[PDB]
This record gives sequence, C-alpha cells and structure tokens, in this order.
Amino acid sequence: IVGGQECKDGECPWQALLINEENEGFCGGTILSEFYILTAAHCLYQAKRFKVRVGDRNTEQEEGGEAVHEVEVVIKHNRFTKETYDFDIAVLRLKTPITFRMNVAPACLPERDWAESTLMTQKTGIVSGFGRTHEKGRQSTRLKMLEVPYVDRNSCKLSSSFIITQNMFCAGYDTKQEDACQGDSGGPHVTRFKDTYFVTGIVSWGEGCARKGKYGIYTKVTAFLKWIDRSMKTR
Amino acid sequence: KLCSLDNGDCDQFCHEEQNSVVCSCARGYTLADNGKACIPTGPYPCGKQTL
Ligand SMILES: O=C1CN(S(=O)(=O)c2ccc3cc(Cl)ccc3c2)CCN1CC1(CO)CCN(c2ccncc2)CC1
Ligand SMILES: [Ca+2]
Repeated sequence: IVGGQECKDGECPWQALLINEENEGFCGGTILSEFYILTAAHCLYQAKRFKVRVGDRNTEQEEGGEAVHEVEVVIKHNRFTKETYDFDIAVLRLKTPITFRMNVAPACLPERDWAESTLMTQKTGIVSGFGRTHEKGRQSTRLKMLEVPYVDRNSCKLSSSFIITQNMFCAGYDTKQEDACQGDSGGPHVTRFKDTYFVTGIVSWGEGCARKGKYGIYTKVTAFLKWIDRSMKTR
Repeated sequence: KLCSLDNGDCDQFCHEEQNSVVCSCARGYTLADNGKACIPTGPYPCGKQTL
C-alpha cells in the first residue's frame, strides 16, 4: 500500500493474509465466512504451499489475536488466464473454522444488481494489505487501509496499456501517490455503506504503483457472486 | 417506490417489487419489523468493524 492510514484496532477485521513456507506474507485475502477466504486467483502460484493468517495487524509484536489456518482445498476459477488476469479470482476452504473476535470478522457479500447501482456508484472504496509502501520498496509490517475512489470506466480503459475485461474495474488516482502495490493482490476491496462494508472487489493488478495516469485494477466481485455462492458449497 | 430516492430507506439490499420497494439484508441478519432495517442475529455479524 502507498499512502493510506494504518488499520486501527478493529477497523480491517476481514483482512486475511496468505503466508508461505518461510512464513512470509505474499498476498491478501478476505474472510467471507468462518470457513471461506476470498482471494485473487493469480496469487495461487507464488507458493508451493501456503497458509492463511488472519487477525494480524503488525507482523512482529504478537497482538495475540492472530491465528493461522491451513487451506483444506483451493478452488481456482476455471477461466483464469495468466496472460491477461481475466477471472482473477479464487476461494480457499479452511480445514478448521475461523473463530471471530476482535480484529477478526467476516465481511458481507452484496446482491449483484443492488451492489452495482448503490455500492459501486459510491464515491470511494476501501483496499488494504501488507504490501509495499513505495513502488520499489519492501513489504510492510503494519497492516494498512487506503481509501481508493472509483474510476470512470472509459478513462480506465484509455489509461491502461492492457485490456480491461468485464471482470475488472479501475480505482485509485491519476496523480495522487496512493494505490495498492506488490503483495496486496487478493487483498479485499470493500465499500462502506451505513457502517457496514461489502466485499466489492479483489485486488487484481496494476502497472506499477501509484504511477501517473495509471490506475489500480481490481476484480469485479459483483460479476462473480453466483460463482462465490456455488463455491462456498465447494466446487 | 424507487430504490433511487435514498436506497429506498433500507439499511441494505433494495428491490422494486413491481410497484413499491422491498428491503432485505445480508446473511447473518434479519429484517426488522419495519421491513426496512437490518438486525444482527449473532455476535460477529458481517460488514461490522470489531470494537
Ligand atoms: O505483475 C505485475 C505486478 N506488479 S505489482 O506487484 O507492483 C502490483 C500488483 C497488484 C496491484 C493491484 C492494484 Cl489495484 C494496484 C497496483 C498493483 C501492483 C506491477 C507490474 N506487473 C506486470 C504486468 C504489467 O504491468 C501486470 C498486468 N498484466 C496484464 C496483461 C494482460 N491483460 C491485463 C493485465 C501483465 C504484467
Ligand atoms: Ca503479530
């Protein structure tokens, strides 16, 4: 994350982090229920074996509310394409239930039609993670959350250097030095509405980090809803 | 009608059942008696920031 504030005690309780053998964070996730985590499908390649850590805000000073779960089965979207990041979405199944507590709670899933009319036409959205603080910096020990405003879909398309498929959407800034970055992929993109946040997107990709005239491309959760449902029954 | 005025006065999902509007909520919730609000049926409801 570049810019943004710091996730304060209880602010980003739906964040989840996928760690590797070395116990290093390398991608985000979003707790949907006690058994399922929502994440970007490309992240399912940066590790021979990983685990999803939840309830952790500062990697180093044991807050106590942490907790590590081993994935039971991983459900990657059939139509993923490393060549274009289309259908960049997956859903992990934990072997043991996530126990909800402070800095640990599941984020809501909206209704397709409703979310596109009221949740995305909103002025901004939340995106968080443990990713780099500068385009070419290190990861991050403190969990961060940035308020990325919604981007016009056409400026979106024109600014890119790559296709923006049906399952994608822009968010962030043209000039302001604020945007997700390496290690934030899979991370949650939530929208707040009346003190309630809905999972309106999966951190997918970007051309650099906070580069002028370039935006941050997320996965369009609303476009995948039925899939997430059909996946939380495992498939 | 019109879930456009102000989300139809719902705390969450809104629909325009033919004539007027109907409210509903996410899982783990329950529509209050006023058919407009949303009430948590548990201690750690989705969307809410732990506190
Ligand atoms: O793979 C990467 C990852 N980094 S990154 O780790 O700092 C990175 C990762 C995820 C991000 C998500 C948001 Cl919302 C914002 C910024 C981001 C930056 C940037 C460059 N690239 C290279 C690419 C080019 O910039 C990433 C996207 N791509 C295509 C191709 C065809 N169709 C769509 C996308 C090809 C390689
Ligand atoms: Ca810790």
